[PDB]
Amino acid sequence: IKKGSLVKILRPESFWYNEVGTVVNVETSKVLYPVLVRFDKVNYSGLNSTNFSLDELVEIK
Amino acid sequence: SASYLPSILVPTVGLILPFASMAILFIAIEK
Amino acid sequence: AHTVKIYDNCIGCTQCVRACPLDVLEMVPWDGCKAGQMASAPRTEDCVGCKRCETACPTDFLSIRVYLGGETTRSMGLAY
Amino acid sequence: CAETEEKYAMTWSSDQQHIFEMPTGGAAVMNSGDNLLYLARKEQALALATQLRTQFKIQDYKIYRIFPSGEVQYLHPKDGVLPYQVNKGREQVGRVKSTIGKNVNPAQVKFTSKATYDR
Amino acid sequence: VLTPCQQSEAFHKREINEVRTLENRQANYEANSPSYLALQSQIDQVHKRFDKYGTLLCGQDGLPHLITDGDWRHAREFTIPALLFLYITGWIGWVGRSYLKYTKETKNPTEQEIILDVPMALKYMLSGFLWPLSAWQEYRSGQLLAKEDEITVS
Amino acid sequence: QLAIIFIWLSGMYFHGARFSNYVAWLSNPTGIKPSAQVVWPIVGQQILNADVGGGMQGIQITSGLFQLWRASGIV
Amino acid sequence: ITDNQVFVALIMALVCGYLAVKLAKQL
Amino acid sequence: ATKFPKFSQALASDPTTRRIWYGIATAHDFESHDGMTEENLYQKIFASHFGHLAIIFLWTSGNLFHVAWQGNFEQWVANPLKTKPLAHAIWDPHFGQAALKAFTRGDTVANISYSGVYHWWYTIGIRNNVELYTGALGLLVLSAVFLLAGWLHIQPKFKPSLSWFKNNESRLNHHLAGLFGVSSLAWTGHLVHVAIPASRGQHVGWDNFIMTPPHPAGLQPFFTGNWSVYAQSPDSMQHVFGTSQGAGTAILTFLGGFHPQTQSLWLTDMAHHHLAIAVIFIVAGHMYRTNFGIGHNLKTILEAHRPPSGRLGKGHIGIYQTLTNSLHFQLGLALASLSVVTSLVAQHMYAMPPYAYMAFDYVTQSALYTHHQYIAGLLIVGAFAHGAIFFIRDYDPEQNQDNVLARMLAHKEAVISHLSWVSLFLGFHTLGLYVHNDVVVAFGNPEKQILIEPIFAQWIQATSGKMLYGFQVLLSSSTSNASVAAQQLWLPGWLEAVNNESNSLFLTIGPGDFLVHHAIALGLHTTTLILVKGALDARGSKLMPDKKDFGYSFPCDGPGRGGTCDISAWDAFYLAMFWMLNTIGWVTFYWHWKHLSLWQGNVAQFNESSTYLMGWLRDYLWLNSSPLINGYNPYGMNSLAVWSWMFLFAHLVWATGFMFLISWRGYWQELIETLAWAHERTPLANLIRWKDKPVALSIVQARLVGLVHFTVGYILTYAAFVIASTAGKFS
Amino acid sequence: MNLKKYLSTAPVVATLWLFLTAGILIELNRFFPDSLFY
Ligand code: CLA
Ligand code: CLA
Ligand code: CLA
Ligand code: CLA
Ligand SMILES: CC1=C(/C=C/C(C)=C/C=C/C(C)=C/C=C/C=C(C)/C=C/C=C(C)/C=C/C2=C(C)CCCC2(C)C)C(C)(C)CCC1
Ligand SMILES: CC1=C(/C=C/C(C)=C/C=C/C(C)=C\C=C\C=C(C)\C=C\C=C(C)\C=C\C2=C(C)CCCC2(C)C)C(C)(C)CCC1
Ligand code: SF4
Ligand code: SF4
Ligand code: SF4
Repeated sequence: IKKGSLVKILRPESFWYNEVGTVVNVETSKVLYPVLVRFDKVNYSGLNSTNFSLDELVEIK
Repeated sequence: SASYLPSILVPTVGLILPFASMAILFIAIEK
Repeated sequence: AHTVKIYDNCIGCTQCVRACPLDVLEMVPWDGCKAGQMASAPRTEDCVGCKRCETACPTDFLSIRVYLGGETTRSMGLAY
Repeated sequence: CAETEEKYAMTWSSDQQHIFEMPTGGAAVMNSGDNLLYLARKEQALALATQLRTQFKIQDYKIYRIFPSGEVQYLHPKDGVLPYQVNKGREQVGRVKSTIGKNVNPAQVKFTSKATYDR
Repeated sequence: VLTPCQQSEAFHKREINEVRTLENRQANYEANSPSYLALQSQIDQVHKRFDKYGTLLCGQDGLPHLITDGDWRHAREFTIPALLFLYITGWIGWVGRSYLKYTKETKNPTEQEIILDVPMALKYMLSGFLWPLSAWQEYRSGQLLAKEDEITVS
Repeated sequence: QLAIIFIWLSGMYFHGARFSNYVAWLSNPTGIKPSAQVVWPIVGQQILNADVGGGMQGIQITSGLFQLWRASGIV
Repeated sequence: ITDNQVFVALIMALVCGYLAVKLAKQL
Repeated sequence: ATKFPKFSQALASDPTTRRIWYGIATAHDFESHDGMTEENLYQKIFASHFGHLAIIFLWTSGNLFHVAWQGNFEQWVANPLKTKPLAHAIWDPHFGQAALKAFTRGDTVANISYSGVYHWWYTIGIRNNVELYTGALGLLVLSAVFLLAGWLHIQPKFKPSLSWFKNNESRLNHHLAGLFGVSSLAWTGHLVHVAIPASRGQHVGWDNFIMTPPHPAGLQPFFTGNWSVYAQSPDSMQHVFGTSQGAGTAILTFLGGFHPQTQSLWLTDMAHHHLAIAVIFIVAGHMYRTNFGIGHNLKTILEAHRPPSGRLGKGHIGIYQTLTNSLHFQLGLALASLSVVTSLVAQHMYAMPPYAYMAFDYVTQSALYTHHQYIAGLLIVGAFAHGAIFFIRDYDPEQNQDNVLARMLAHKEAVISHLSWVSLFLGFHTLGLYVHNDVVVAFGNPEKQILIEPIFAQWIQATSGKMLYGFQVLLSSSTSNASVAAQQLWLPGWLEAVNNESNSLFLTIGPGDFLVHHAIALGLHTTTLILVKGALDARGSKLMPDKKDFGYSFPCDGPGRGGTCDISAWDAFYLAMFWMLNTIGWVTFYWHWKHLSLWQGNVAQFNESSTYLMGWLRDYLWLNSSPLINGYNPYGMNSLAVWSWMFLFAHLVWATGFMFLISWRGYWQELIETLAWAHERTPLANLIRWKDKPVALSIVQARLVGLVHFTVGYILTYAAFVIASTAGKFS
Repeated sequence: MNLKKYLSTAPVVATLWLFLTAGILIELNRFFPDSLFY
């Protein structure tokens, strides 16, 4: 929801499913996948920074 | 013991059956 | 023909079209992303299916998926 | 061959007699004014389009798809526009509502003539 | 049948065969040759080698078999190097786990596994000695395991 | 690369010097089998030291260095 | 051990061959 | 329908040569055709089952006919130790002159039937060629019956309804009762009426089998339950199999153990055996409901087994749905159960040799075991291959909502990690110990070996009476509970067979048993690491979760995301077929080198020279291929010249497999373009143009055809070496 | 200064360490050869 929040994912096809990651971008411009999140570890394409929607976006405290 | 029968059946199934069966299957590709 | 389907992860960064050596994929103005772009695959009759798009598809997991369908003359890519 | 297969005729124009490389192999003379090139398959032709375009300005180029009944087609360019550049004329086909995450299981497509992504 | 090894006859036949067969090479050299001295030390390394197998069980082959039941009459065969070995790779496993859960939180963890922090590496290299009651005290703390890590579809 | 080759050839001339039976081989070449490398005596592998004559054993050369040295005239 | 039973055998498997082509040209 | 794949229009439009190969390899893939729905599927596999059964009975009528007509069967009956069992005769026009002198056995030039068939037909009670002809006609008739049914149930109004196919409920009421229970009961009706009297000398052919009862008094004072009369007078000691000397007249005596003379099981034991198995299966046929309604609803049998412990998901609720609707689950259980049955068959054909004068010809016994082990491994790999086909093209995790199967796909990570652990452990602790023993033996010292006595197998042989170890437990101790408990019934006839070292039952055991049996468990756990891997990661992995969308044998995903060579669920097949041939490799090398030490006699030749690897490559491959590879010389040839040829032939199969396995397509796809350029451009051949366009083999086919040459080369090489090795050291 | 950082890399530490444990086994098998007990 907010920038910089540590966020676990709930979409089973991501490489980072059930792994927390830091929110880079939150866009408020009707984008279906507005929240650009990057990570510590890296998938097979060499690309940690991906993006997600709000339903697949669980913050922690 | 009809000993002459392999001298008939072993060629007519060993070679000429995979000639005409090549014809039947391979024309049967186009039928 | 190799059915190329382009899902809604397609943030329109055009490495698919610039990566495809067949112009089966173009870019379509689609007001659903930040860049306003989303690729399309109209001419999948020319689609080889070499999956050079899915190499250079920097989405989360593969907005553009190339399903290996039928094999015509052009989709087999034979020279003669 | 030209009696039964589609020959792809890349036509283009230039300014100087440079030297490019054929997809057949080996260098070609590169007529300066305007020149055609009959090719075999499309990846050769657009590989020549990348062969020229990543070197220098070669634009106003496109293959006429010679199919053996006689007529032509217009590949590459299609719309006076470069394909990764966005023109507001290309109507999108080949999309679904979401990611792979909502594709149906193939035990629901089983014994039916559908696809695992159609929804 | 597992005979006690010090009185198996074919075992002693292997003693005669390797001492005498190795002594066939000793019939080439003079009394002060360094080769000949090496075969003196080698014959020592055969008689000691066979007298130090006096409590094994060489069967019908004259070859010393083992036992892995933990009979406590044969614990020096297997279970004592079993406990010893599991201590050594519980050391190595605990050192590797402790070092990775160090460098998981550093500045550049990718650089930390190429270039080992020999400060913190040789910290943990030695510090993983009491790993049974360090893993048993981290396991009661809810820290040895993990939960809700990566998984595929289903 | 030439540094590794000179380390290698200096290795061959030193293994010919210290470890080999080359001076003994030069007496009767057709009887004494050529050997340089004298295996260290650990468990069992002292059996690799072949009694190749020359009053000293070790694993046998097949690289033919001694035939290059007799042609060279190394005495 | 005889010859006539061999003829009877290839008759019965010739008929069985007609059931093989008979089943074969329906599935 | 238009061209070739009269069944798939996705391949009839293909102009290449792929329409041929995929037209062949997807022919039996009935779940993926043009418009073949469920009723049109079961009504085709049900007919093709009949075509298959008629192929089986045509084949067994083939063996009956060649043994009936070209074999030496009754001359073999005269002297079953001396004369070799002849197979079908030869007609080569290629055997010039010197070959024919290396095959004449009488007037015939026939092959020597190394398939154990005369033994089984000799214990059945076939003592003539006439009964073989009447049996061969009796199976040509039966194959005509099965072809009649498969042709008959594809005739349209006799194509049965799918609700009949979904009477899953009652097939088990009829297979367990009729197919298994009655027929085995009927097989006692053979053994009581044929094998017992024609073993005890009485030629009970098809005449007097209703006028000569197998017991001299029978069935009018025998509904009264005086059943000890049928086990009254056994065949004790002084009998040769076939005559009437030294034999009693009891039918169902359970002595246990072997013959003294033929070293096979008693046919009284098999008559009583199939009779008891018959009664227990007929009892098991009364298990499920039907139109009557006295039995078990299967939904009430998988629904009820949800534990209140709660650990095992929401129980099996969902399993009965995914066996009716599925087929690859049902075929996976079928190949699993048949495969474990085959391995049980193999582990008992040598151990308890059933057939008289087997374990006397040492080649047929060496071929039956290896035969059923390679068929055993093939059918396990079929069970897991259709397991992965079940998890892709047949699995519904919404009818399997948090089911036992969905629980399996949940903890598949722990499953594959622990299979990989035990396979790694055994692979560093067989190969570690063989390279230890081989270095140490190599360094002039066989004594400094690690030999671990396999005490658990020695203790289990002590539980079955093998007194040669000194444990003195349940049956080895003659005073225990089980030792007294069957002291009259079957023990003293059986412990003689156990404590003997002639027979192949409960063998004497060195540490080669230890190191090899760990190598076998390495093979099982690697092969299930692969199969359970690409059966549980068959559906979706973290490399690509799209895998369920692509079907079973999709090729790859391209170079994207690092490279994706062999990600499919077909790879687990493709690799665990190598591990199948390897593992069954070590099983049959171990068995065959154990029995080339027993049959030669020098068991110490095994136990001293099998604990390390040059014991195998020296004492078994280098030495026992000597009468093989002398199959033909520049001095002449002998009868082994077939196998020594086949041997070499099979190497040429095997390494051609590597041409497809190692070197993949895009080499050849740009080499066929040179061949088609050269064919198009040349004169006198540009007239003869192809119709199907020449295209190199696709990379599922290519890995498959390289696998097929790997199997055919492997199995023909080892079938050459078993038979030429034992037939060279003997016969 | 940075030489020790080269001596802290993966293969150099792996050879200075596996050289050391290999030295433990080789020196512990000259001194105590043929150790099948314990
Ligand atoms: C950090 C050290 C470490 C630790 C604690 C473990 C622990 C484990 N591994 Mg392992 N592994 C490691 C390193 C480690 N691994 C490395 C470096 C590799 C690459 C070779 C592997 C490859 C590997 C495979 C392929 C498998 C395991 C498995 C397992 C589990 C079963 C135990 C086993 O058989 O080990 C396996 C041990 C080995 C394969 C060899 C030992 C690994 C190295 C050489 C020893 C550790 C030294 C390490 C480099 C020290 C670094 C720290 C130091 C510099 C300060 C266990 C949780 C298995 C599993 O999933 O079971 C549940 C399994 O199948 N591991
Ligand atoms: C009593 C009635 C009866 C009987 C005898 C059968 C018999 C058969 N049915 Mg069937 N069926 C029945 C009722 C019956 N059915 C009913 C009522 C239904 C409807 C609910 C069906 C529905 C049905 C379907 C849908 C299918 C069959 C099929 C089959 C065939 C199985 C394949 C086969 O031959 O395996 C033979 C197997 C054995 C003999 C035993 C194998 C395993 C044992 C344990 C090992 C062998 C024993 C021994 C150790 C080895 C001896 C070998 C020797 C060399 C020593 C078989 C002929 C299938 C088929 O192939 O179609 C024809 C098929 O698809 N049936
Ligand atoms: C009764 C048992 C049984 C049955 C009914 C099936 C049925 C099926 N299997 Mg199958 N399978 C089985 C056992 C069985 N399998 C076993 C035991 C294994 C392990 C070896 C497999 C491994 C297997 C794989 C890997 C695949 C199947 C597939 C299939 C499906 C399509 C098969 C097809 O179209 O082939 C068409 C027919 C052929 C290809 C002919 C077979 C020729 C083979 C390849 C080589 C034999 C050539 C021979 C050795 C050369 C002779 C020369 C001589 C010198 C030896 C079908 C439902 C496929 C599937 O469902 O995926 C979509 C698939 O990919 N099966
Ligand atoms: C000689 C042939 C060979 C060998 C040894 C192996 C060995 C192995 N395969 Mg395998 N495989 C082979 C051929 C072979 N394969 C072929 C032909 C195929 C078909 C392509 C496969 C397909 C296959 C699959 C599909 C799988 C395996 C797996 C495995 C591993 C099983 C677990 C185990 O036993 O670990 C014990 C480890 C060993 C036996 C390794 C050998 C020990 C080495 C030599 C010592 C370490 C190096 C040593 C110090 C030398 C240093 C070198 C020097 C330069 C410094 C094991 C490494 C599986 C796996 O990953 O399991 C976890 C797996 O899933 N294999
Ligand atoms: C993938 C898949 C699958 C698979 C397949 C298979 C292959 C399986 C496995 C399985 C198997 C392969 C089987 C096995 C089993 C096991 C067993 C069965 C064991 C046990 C044992 C026992 C039981 C024994 C014991 C004993 C004795 C020794 C004597 C006394 C008594 C008794 C009996 C107890 C399935 C279809 C399922 C599902 C789907 C998918
Ligand atoms: C006694 C004996 C024996 C054995 C057996 C047994 C005992 C078995 C079982 C088995 C078992 C009983 C197992 C268990 C397991 C389980 C689990 C559950 C595991 C765990 C693991 C873990 C937890 C790991 C971790 C770790 C650690 C701990 C340390 C560090 C490293 C690591 C991290 C890796 C024998 C016969 C040999 C011999 C005689 C005696
Ligand atoms: S999908 Fe990946 S590649 Fe295709 S446009 Fe969007 S970003 Fe560029
Ligand atoms: S499929 Fe092959 S060709 Fe068509 S776009 Fe994706 S990569 Fe380029
Ligand atoms: S090689 Fe061909 S098949 Fe194997 S991964 Fe690269 S692309 Fe996919």
